[PDB]
Parts: sequence; structure tokens; C-alpha cells
Amino acid sequence: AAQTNAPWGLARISSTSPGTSTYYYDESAGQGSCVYVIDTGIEASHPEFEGRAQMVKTYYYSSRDGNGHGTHCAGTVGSRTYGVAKKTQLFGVKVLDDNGSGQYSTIIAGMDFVASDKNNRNCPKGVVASLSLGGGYSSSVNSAAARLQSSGVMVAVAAGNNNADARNYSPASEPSVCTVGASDRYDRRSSFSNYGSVLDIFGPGTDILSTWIGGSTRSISGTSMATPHVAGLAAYLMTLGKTTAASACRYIADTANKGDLSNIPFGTVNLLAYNNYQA
Ligand SMILES: [Ca+2]
Ligand SMILES: [Ca+2]
Repeated sequence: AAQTNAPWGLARISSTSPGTSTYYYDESAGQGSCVYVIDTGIEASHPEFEGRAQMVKTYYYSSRDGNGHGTHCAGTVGSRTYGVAKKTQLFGVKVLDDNGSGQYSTIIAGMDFVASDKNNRNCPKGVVASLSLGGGYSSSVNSAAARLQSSGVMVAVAAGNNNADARNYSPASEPSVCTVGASDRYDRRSSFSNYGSVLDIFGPGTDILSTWIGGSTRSISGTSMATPHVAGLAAYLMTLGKTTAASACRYIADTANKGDLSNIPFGTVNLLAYNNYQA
């Protein structure tokens, strides 16, 4: 399948070079996989989700995404126009408030919720969790992310936007999950992206167009935008049978575009998520 005039990040995921505009991908499109977006919620009614999104848990007064961030991230995972895995099932877990903030106890509870809830959902091709969030180092947050991964979920987490070593941020610093840095359309490390030995992969994160609340769209930037490209890629590859929740991060690193990015500090991977789609 081919999507012409796609958002640059989707085109980048399916190319060995920057500057292309078509997103090439297998038509299976993540069908049969499930991605939990642990964030501010998901506006499931957005036409771009096509009935494939639903809220399954909220830690706040409402399940509504009153911010937009979670809807944007969910759109990069799996919306029709803006998503990597255009036929996946999306599940929203609202651990962040409508200002985009959340206590670590709540974020932890949301991870534990997913580890359990997935046993009640039909996800034959596997389960992914996308965590476009984090703050300072916390062993408890890292342990929660490690538990979620160990339970059989492909966990993708943002590296953080501090232009610093991700070792000091959580859940970014948990080694066992897939820690995602951000790049721009010219294959530079995004200005704000964290780096360091704990990063597993980079994905598109600067100027990413996706869904927003009120049935709208907008472009924003962050390691929060890179993360769902990797989560969606994992779901897509799991549907194709190429990898599993336990092995997807490693598989994505194995098959990434290597050495393409600039301003990568020595000791940080120079690996950019790539679907290796061959029509
Ligand atoms: Ca290249
Ligand atoms: Ca890792």
C-alpha cells in the first residue's frame, strides 16, 4: 500500500533516505494488534480513528482527552491519515490530566492496569503500550515499565525533551523497554531530544502532524511524537509476524536505518526506525 503526500515521519519510516513524501506499507496495517496509549486520553470519536479507538480507563473525573496530547500520539500510532499502523486497535488509558501532567503513582497504576487488562481483550497479533511521558528518575516508575514489558507488552517510551542523557529520566531510563529519541525531517537529532546509552532507537519527532481534540489536526514536536511512531511500527511488524512483544525493540534496532542521523553524541545509537517494506 502507498499513502501519497503523507506526513514526513510516515514517509521517513518507509524510506532509506530523508526527503520522500510517500508512506509505503503492507496493507495488513497492524490489523489484529492492540496499542494502549497511556496519556491524556484519546478522543475516540475523531473520524480519523474509524471506530478503532476506545477509552478503557481513566484516573480522572472524565475519560475525555481535554488536552489533545494523547489524541495526537494515538493518531501517530493508528489514525487513518496520520498513523503508522492504520488498522490497529487503540485503547486509551488516561493517566495524565488535561494540562498534560500526572503523578507517578497514577502513571504506575496505568501501566499495571494495561498488564492486566490485556488479558480481557482480543489482540491476536500482540499488544503494545506507548508512553509519551516521563519526568525525573524514579526506580518505581522504571519497575512499572519493566513489569509491563515482562507481562508480554511491547513497551515504547519517550526519551524525554531535555537535551540531556536519558539515564536521568523515567521511564526512559528503564533498560528493558524501548526508549525512543526524536529526529527531524533533515535527519538531525531533534534539538530537544534526550540521548545516551539507554536509547534504543530514534523516530520522527519534530513537526509531526496528527489528530487533535475537537476533531482537528495539528503539528507538534517532542519525543512524545517519536514514541508512537515506534509503537505503531512494532504493532505493524507484530501483525506481519516478523517479531513479538518481547523482541520487537531489538528487531526494530536490527532493521533500522543506521548512521543516518546528525548530532548524535558518541555512545548514543545512530538508528532510525524503518519498516523495510518491500512491495
Ligand atoms: Ca540512509
Ligand atoms: Ca531498552
